[PDB]
Amino acid sequence: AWSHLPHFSSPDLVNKYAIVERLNFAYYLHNGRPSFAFGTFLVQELIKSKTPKQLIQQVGNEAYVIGLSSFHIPSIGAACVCFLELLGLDSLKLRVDMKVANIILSYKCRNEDAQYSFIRESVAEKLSKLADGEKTTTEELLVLLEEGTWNSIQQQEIKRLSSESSSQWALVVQFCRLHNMKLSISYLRECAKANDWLQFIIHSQLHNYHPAEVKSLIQYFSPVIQDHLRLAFENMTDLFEILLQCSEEPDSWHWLLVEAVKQQ
Amino acid sequence: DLKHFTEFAIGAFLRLLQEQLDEISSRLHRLSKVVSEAQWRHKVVTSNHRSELIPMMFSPPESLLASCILRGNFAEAHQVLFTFNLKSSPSSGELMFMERYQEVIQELAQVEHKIENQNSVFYSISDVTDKLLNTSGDPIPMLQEDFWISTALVAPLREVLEDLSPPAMAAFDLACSQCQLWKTCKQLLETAERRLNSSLERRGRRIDHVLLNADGIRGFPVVLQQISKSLN
Repeated sequence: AWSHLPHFSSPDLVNKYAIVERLNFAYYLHNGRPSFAFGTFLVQELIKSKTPKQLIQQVGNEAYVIGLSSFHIPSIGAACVCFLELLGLDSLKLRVDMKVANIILSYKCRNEDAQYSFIRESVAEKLSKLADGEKTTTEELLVLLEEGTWNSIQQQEIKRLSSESSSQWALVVQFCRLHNMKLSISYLRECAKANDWLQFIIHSQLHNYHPAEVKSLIQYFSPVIQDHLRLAFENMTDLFEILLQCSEEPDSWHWLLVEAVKQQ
Repeated sequence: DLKHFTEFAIGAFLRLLQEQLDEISSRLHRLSKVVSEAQWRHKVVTSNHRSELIPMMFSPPESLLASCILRGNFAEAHQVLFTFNLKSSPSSGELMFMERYQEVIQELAQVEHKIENQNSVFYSISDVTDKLLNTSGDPIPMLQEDFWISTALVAPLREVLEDLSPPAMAAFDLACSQCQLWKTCKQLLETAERRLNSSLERRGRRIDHVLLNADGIRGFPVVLQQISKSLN
């Protein structure tokens, strides 16, 4: 029963549908109004932030979402960085995301024929998927990163494993660590097949290659510079050996028998 | 049973509505007044949807102006501003900026490539800067510094806010708008630095550098100088 002559603002109906909104920080950020963005955000929310830690974390999550939304566009990325810095948090997650998406261009565009916008939509979907912590999708994304990185390295027309090679390759470790994924064996092998020790030493070192991986991948080099290496940092099937190394047991009467019962 | 059977409307229904209204013309004034604001809004609301329910069609004049700014279009919103029977919101200054800084950015964007090709200007860039920094007519609603403090309806972070530079609060923003040339970065930093110096002189306060913020502010001028020295 609409007794009162109602209009676009019938009081009872107006209450039934009073839905107001404030100029949320997305206005400035999405436009790109950095210092004003932070300042207006504080004006509206800092006092209003009855839960400063919780509200700050929520705003950071929003900032990360916003940034991830706009990989290609430059201005949005710069705004994201500035707002994160003014927020008071880390400035490496968003930058890592940006660098990864940017470097993924070459061997997705100069190798595949499609409209860049569909590629952008696919990349954004994959990015949101990664934000969900999709470990399998994370692995696929890093794999593509390696592939495109190899393509780009080749493009510059230099030796595939020189110094500047590692210089560009740093991001390979950077991403994997940043996303808490197992350090992928990227260039260690690529130098391992080529018999270049003074790269498997250094580049093993300056990222803290965990001691299992270096030894495990050591078995690719050569006949020579392989025995001088497996024993380098250590810390059978031959009767002249099974008995030579049988002077080590409790006495003997069980190592030989235990070894000989197993293999007939 | 009625339930058995259960913008184009914004045209069609309004058609016969105005048809009956004109036929009668050949309470009602109150009734017409209610429908007086519709078609333009109906257009504008359709213009709103076309830009991108009756819940969308019942936004408060504040929320109405909000949707008007949503797409970032000022010309269409101008009529809503004129006929909204209200002219009290910082969004007025926001429209000011959207109208001015837009062409400002276009001119700056051309100026950069022009400068490079000539090398293959600073005074004009500074003039474009002042075009936002200085207002020919009425002052920009954000042009006031304590206008930010005006937005404060009140704390521990008030002192943090005392580190703010509203005159630069958009200046650094615009420097990040699209500044994309070497000397262009140099100037877009140096002029904003002049603005910061003017802010401090207006501030009349010392640089409490050691004044670390417990709430989690990393330093407005501090971040500014961080970027400055990093560029250096």
